[PDB]
Amino acid sequence: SIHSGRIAAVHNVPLSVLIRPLPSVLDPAKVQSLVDTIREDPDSVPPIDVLWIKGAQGGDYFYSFGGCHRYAAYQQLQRETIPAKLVQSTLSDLRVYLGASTPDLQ
Amino acid sequence: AAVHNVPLSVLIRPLPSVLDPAKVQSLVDTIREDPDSVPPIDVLWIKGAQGGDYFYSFGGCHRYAAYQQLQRETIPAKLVQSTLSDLRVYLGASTPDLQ
Amino acid sequence: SGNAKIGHPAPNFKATAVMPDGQFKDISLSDYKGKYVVFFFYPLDFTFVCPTEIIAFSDRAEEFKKLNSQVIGASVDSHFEHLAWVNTPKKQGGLGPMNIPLVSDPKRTIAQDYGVLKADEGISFRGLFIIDDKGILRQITVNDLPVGRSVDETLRLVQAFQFTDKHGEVSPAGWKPGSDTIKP
Amino acid sequence: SGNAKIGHPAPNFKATAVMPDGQFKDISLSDYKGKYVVFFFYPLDFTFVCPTEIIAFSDRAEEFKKLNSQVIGASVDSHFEHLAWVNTPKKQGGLGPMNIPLVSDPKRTIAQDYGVLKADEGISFRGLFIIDDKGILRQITVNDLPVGRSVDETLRLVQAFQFTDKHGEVSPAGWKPGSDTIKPD
Repeated sequence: SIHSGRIAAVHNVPLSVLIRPLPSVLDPAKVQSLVDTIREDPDSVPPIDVLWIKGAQGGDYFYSFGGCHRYAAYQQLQRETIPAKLVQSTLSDLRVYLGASTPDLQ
Repeated sequence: AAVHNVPLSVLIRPLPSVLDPAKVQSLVDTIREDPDSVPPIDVLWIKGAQGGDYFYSFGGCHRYAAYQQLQRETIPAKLVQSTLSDLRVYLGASTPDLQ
Repeated sequence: SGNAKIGHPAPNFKATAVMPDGQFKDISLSDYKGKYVVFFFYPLDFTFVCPTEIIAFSDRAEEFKKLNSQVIGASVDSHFEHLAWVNTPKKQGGLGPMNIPLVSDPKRTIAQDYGVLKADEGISFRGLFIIDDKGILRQITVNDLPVGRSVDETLRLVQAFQFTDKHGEVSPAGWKPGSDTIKP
Repeated sequence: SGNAKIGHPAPNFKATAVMPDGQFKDISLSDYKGKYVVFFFYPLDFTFVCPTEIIAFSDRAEEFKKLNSQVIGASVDSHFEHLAWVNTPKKQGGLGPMNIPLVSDPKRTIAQDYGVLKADEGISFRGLFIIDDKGILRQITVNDLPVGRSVDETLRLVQAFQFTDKHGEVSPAGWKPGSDTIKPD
């Protein structure tokens, strides 16, 4: 990352582009509830945090680790974009969430 | 080895064992038909630090349930003398200071 | 795993823990002697992972309560970090009020004493230890960072060790073979 | 736990084992490089315990097969003992035909390598280790003798490491935030 864009811009980021590498474990009733809230009161749902990482060959890679239930709600609503904050990050920050499953990002 | 008619209530079954109920029901079935096609269980015979008589049961998991699901007072069993080290293999830190 | 040896006493420890109430309290694994303790590590306090794992042990503390058990969690982050994490509402990316103490291990020594510190990072793997009422280590589970632990499987283990624990208050059957014990 | 560390390669072993077909083979953990491995220890061969676990693992071997994982069982017994226990039918206590191989640890160095030896009685504790296709170690579970392991839990674990694995074959997203992309106010 040559740049930085601080300290709080919000973007409509495509679900088709989010890597969600961690096994979700979801309270379905909470998912079912968040769905009602996004449909009818979307501004009251705070945006998720998305890690933006540069690949060795300059590829853009976007990780989502949090807002598990928000994400699922959005998947239930079949939206193609979710409000996110983009947090620029390194590889070594991944290995903290990924351990030996940490890929070699091209 | 002599086969003994041991009372179900004498047997210590200290192992948490989840049983396939289908296995059990098949055994109850066969028992009432052909009890002598069902082989006897093995029962660990252990003497504690004193006179202490204890009889454990670890095998015949599905066979025990079959016999207790029926009314049965006794179950056919082979008796096996054993140490406390023998026991330690089964119970680890849950082995009792048997007396 | 580290010093922790199954069948042998659990590698004792004494650290400042954030209790369910909000307050600090220096405590030790001895203090729970007489209860089964489930003791579990987790990597960091302001994770970008939704903490659903810890929330799950906290949520279901009553299930553990009903089994004369005490769930304690732990990380390398400071006790002040813990506080702050409990005082950040779940939805804002936090813990919210917690039903289970949280140990802090900034010297990384309790992690080390359990064999669950990964040198590279200076943090704990998702390790979990089940200790009995007599203070003996009874089972060890360690997970690479990506995968979580089941509350259901922890309960299932706890109950199972209690099941066999609960035999061994047994005594001579007043029975003897035989005859008329011998079978035709 | 022995020289088994998470993030690090599995402690390799070579030992002689009984295979699903009966014949001895002489195998090593390395033959399995390229698959997940579920490697578990049991106390010993002719337990008066009806062998709930090994049988349950041998019984859902297919489910492991489609997760590209191999289940292997170990115990400090000779392979003669393993062979003997396999041919003993399940009605009179035995294992019966296995769908999974059975390693023999007579010198008991694998147990130590994996930090699961009961020094006193010289047997293994009920250990289970998950090693990935690259021979790395992902998870350690050890139980004191009286408490068995759950097949569903093992599956849930393998599926979760593989979930995380597979998600690391990803291609540059070809997308970037920009002023075009801001969610206003």
